[PDB]
Amino acid sequence: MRKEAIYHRPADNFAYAYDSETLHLRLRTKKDDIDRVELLHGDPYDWQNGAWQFQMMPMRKTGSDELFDYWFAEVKPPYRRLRYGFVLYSGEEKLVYTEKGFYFEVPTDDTAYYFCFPFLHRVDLFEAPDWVKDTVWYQIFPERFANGNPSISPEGSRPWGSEDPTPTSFFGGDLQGIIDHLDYLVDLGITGIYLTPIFRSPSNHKYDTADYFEVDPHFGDKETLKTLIDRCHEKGIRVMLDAVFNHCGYEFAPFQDVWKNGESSKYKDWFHIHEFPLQTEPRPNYDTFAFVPQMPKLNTANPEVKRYLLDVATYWIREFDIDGWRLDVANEIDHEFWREFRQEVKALKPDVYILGQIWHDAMPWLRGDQFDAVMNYPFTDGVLRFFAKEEISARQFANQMMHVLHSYPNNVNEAAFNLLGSHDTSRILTVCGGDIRKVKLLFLFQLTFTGSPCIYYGDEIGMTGGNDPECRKCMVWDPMQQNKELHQHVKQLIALRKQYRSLRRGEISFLHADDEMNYLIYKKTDGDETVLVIINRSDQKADIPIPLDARGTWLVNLLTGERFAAEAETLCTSLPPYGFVLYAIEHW
Amino acid sequence: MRKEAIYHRPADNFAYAYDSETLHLRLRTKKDDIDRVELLHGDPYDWQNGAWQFQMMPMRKTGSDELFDYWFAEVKPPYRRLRYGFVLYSGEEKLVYTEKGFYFEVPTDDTAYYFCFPFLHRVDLFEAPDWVKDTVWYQIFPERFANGNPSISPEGSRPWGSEDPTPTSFFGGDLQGIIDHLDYLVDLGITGIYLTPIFRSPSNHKYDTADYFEVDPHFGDKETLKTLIDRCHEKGIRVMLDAVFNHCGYEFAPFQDVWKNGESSKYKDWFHIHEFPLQTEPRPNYDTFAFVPQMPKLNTANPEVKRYLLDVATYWIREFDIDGWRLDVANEIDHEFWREFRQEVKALKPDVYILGQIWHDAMPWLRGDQFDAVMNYPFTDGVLRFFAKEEISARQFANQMMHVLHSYPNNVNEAAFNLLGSHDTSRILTVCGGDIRKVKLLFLFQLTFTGSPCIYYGDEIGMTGGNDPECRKCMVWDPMQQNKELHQHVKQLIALRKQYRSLRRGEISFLHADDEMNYLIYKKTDGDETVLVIINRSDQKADIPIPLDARGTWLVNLLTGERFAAEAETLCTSLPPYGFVLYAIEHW
Ligand SMILES: OC[C@H]1O[C@H](O[C@H]2[C@H](O)[C@@H](O)[C@@H](OC[C@H]3O[C@H](O)[C@H](O)[C@@H](O)[C@@H]3O)O[C@@H]2CO)[C@H](O)[C@@H](O)[C@@H]1O
Ligand SMILES: OC[C@H]1O[C@H](O[C@H]2[C@H](O)[C@@H](O)[C@@H](OC[C@H]3O[C@H](O)[C@H](O)[C@@H](O)[C@@H]3O)O[C@@H]2CO)[C@H](O)[C@@H](O)[C@@H]1O
Repeated sequence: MRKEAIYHRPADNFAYAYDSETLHLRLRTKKDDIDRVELLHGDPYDWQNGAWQFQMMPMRKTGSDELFDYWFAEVKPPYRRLRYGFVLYSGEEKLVYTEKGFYFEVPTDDTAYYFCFPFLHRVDLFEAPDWVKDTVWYQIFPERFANGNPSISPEGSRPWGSEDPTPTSFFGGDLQGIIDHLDYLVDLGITGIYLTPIFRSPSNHKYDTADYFEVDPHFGDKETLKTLIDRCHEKGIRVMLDAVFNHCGYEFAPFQDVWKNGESSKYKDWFHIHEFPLQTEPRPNYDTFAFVPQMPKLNTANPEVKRYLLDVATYWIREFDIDGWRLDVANEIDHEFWREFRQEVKALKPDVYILGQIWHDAMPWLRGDQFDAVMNYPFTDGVLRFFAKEEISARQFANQMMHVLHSYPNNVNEAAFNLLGSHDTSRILTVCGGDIRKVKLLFLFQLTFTGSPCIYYGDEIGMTGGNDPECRKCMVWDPMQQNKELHQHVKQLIALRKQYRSLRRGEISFLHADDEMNYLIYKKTDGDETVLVIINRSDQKADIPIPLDARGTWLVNLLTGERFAAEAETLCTSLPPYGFVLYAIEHW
Repeated sequence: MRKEAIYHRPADNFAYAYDSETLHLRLRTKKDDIDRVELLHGDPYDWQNGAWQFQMMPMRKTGSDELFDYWFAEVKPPYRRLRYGFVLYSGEEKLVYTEKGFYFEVPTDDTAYYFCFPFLHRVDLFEAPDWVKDTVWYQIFPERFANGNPSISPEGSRPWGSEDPTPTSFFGGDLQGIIDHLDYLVDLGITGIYLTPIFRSPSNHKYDTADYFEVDPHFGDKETLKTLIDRCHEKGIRVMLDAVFNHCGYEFAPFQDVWKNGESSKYKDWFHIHEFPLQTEPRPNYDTFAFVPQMPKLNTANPEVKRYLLDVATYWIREFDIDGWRLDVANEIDHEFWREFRQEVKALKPDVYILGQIWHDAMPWLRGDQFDAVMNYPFTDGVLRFFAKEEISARQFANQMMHVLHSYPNNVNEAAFNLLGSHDTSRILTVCGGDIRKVKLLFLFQLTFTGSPCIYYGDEIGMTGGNDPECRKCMVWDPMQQNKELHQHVKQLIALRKQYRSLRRGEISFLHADDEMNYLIYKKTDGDETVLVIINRSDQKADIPIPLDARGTWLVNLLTGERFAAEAETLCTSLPPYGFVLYAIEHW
């Protein structure tokens, strides 16, 4: 029992309101250092004789990362007010952790010793559109999906798929192409399309916005967008658009004016300009995305720039009915803006998925007053290092997955954007060194993990390539090229996910196999149903023992449909190289 | 090194923008475990020759508590963007602490391992009024200060000072009384007056409001309030009113109504009612302050309530130019509401001090989007447990002191409302058990601590009594009965506080004393100023040595005036029981 490692603080991941009456509490201890923990809790004003009235509830260890045990307790305070503490036991030896420090005995003559959650407010409750939890995304890079209309393909467009993607090449893909391949997506199981920037911009990626109210001429038109979205909506698909608000393009109307007028520009305060007139040599004299001259940072602090951006935001929702906004480099925009952004957006269309792009611990942006989710990169890094690269062991993977999960609140975790790759990364199959068997595992872990999974175009058919622009080759539409074992694999898994809530929203726990270096075993539970997953992460066959109690326990193979039961001597599966299996557990 | 004890989370007290180009980073470690710490930092996009240009800035240990060491670092990102990690040294052993975990050597092929502080936006910077940081408040209980206008006292009042008050007694205290005695305060040094509730309320404490827009008649009228405030302004004193928004009183018009027309009431949504019709037996079927039927909880999520309390907030400010609101039981009101509260208030009178009564860690209400400051109860707890009750040791008081301070951002601690007692706690003299010496040590530690200190009426003249109602006696105006020793003592200190910047805005640290059981040596510094204080929390004469490097060292007794130099053998200090001394330190 080492106090040095004990920790809890009343906010974010450690203390939060799950729903209106239930609030969850976490505690963190040294790995294996504690046996059991009990939450001390009671209404702040419940008193009898100079004694505070409390109840004791045991906490359950929900996971462990490299060097910490995480404990969980969910209490529905009688009057929505609560004061709590923790009683730690190490082989019957006890300790008392509170806001005022530790003690051998439980203080009861005042409540200032204890941590406090003053009151459960419905309006503060974190809440992300429920649908996203059941959705399964497919990110599209319009320029390279499908050229469904050549008349508007920019001059120079290379023959589709012909050569390798360069920073300045074009192939003529357009929104019409997407409308032209929607069934394909509807067949895969996709239920949401996330598109990358489409508003008019010089480049092929469109991350350097030219006009936030115009559909890039080469992609199509308002008329064309609407039909895309409506066609998607009738097919049961939601549409997410990308919003590059951190900065604009060199060609942004206002920026041009500041450049050709400088100090006297009607828009000098629209940017982060230090010296006049603007320069670029050696480096820019005005803040930019990184050090890119064509991407001058917008000043979201100016009431105008702010009004404008808020207009753009509501415009598209109000005029096209998109179901969400993906906002890149969002972590670089001030919280004050994001606070409004939500207010306005949510005022218009309540269940709009506001996904901010953040490449690090995003807790400050996931409290309920801003984004609904972020890009779960820790998930990405993890899954790849284990399944694809094979650089970390299974205990390590379980460690990092638990580490990222206990880092946020449960409801925030339920709406996490889980992707294995993107337009800014290498192609998952290329990371797998070309091993399809591995990619199969990624999708497997992806599609059984709680949250909102996203699939990068072509990763389901086996596309390959390095990192940007290499990961942006044209979609592959010829069957003789698109690895079908994967298609059916993905398609198959997407089906299971829709079928099993535990997969979509349940809790995850890792069972210790007799080799935490190549075999990974875990299960998903939403309290009602339970699915079990066993993976053989190695290039050899293996006989794996399923660690389950057999009393009234039945397992169902979700891939073959087969069924059977665990006896007074349960069994052990055995998969081939990179093999796997899913079992629905029944407790009769 | 103890990895499990090392900790850092990019937010709240650990990472925060101090100003518009300077941000603070803080790290936690097991006390004495780490030799040195260095902050590894650099701009997220400054790469050259394929290597991330990052620098190594050494960190400073600003204190420790029971179990930890706290390290500090001040950094100005060249482009207001920053990626960082921490490097720890213990002998030859090296650890690199990052968002992605511990490493035994600086990873450099990426910036993702590192903790991140995206951008420095002025709109996200924390800012409490500055005037507050040089103020010294005096808390008054209008009912017990002075019966300036005996024509409006309530029927039944007792001759001023007749006997010990009761929860229902009245001594006809009024606002005129305050005005009449302003000179007494102007003489003491008071530069800020905080008043408890003054709006219409059947009680003698007025915490159960009847009408937020009416000044209790027995206290005075709108007109009388102006003059008190206008007169206060010319004597250079700020005025702060106490607003009770968490709950109303049984006599509050809207509630009375619900109490007549149940579920049909046009106001049933201004409260937290569980079943209709309302009931108080066996217990109230509606949420109240604690379990007090007379105090119905307002539902600040309701749009009408919300708009109402906001108008009340800006009404008095707007028409009476008050200098700040002390918001009662603020931790039980939703965050969203406080966010409007600040928006509204600040747009009206930016320098309005927004103080919230939160009896526990309040990090969540102090991010700059809600409260400017809260009652620093931890302060009071430590201060009394050591100087008054003599329960904890000096070392303990020290840790407790650092523990709190390090749980908040330097700029937040800069505006803390540091009080020793209220109309809710007993009397400081009564807690010292009569010893005027101990109490005298309290004013000392209070008036040498950073923040905004406050003095309970009478404390400065030796008034006594137990916990509510006993602590709310009638202000002793008889010179034959008030304790003039303390008065001057207090008048003496507030003066030094005024002239010694380092005393109100400086950093604090505890010079390890020999008898780490009864002596306390600490100094205050703001970068230039440097005051040192030595206290003999003992009932015996003590010879206490001064731990200071004496190469160009000049001490200045801020009490006698005497000046002297420090020699190789650090000068020792002789002090009587419970004696004390403050020196000004000059390095030449
Ligand atoms: O300017 C050159 C590149 O611009 C565009 O890159 C986009 C990127 O595609 C988009 O996802 C986003 O990325 C945000 C992150 O960028 C880096 O990875 C930082 O480390 C991280 O802190 C950011 O959050 O924004 C950029 C800029 O618009 C083009 O897509 C890319 O092809 C160009 O090479
Ligand atoms: O009739 C009930 C009481 O009402 C008033 O009490 C005030 C109190 O003076 C004011 O500071 C504030 O206190 C809130 C705190 O109350 C307790 O101390 C809890 O331990 C703490 O957690 C709360 O934050 O609000 C109450 C209610 O108005 C009268 O002053 C008091 O005499 C009455 O008993």
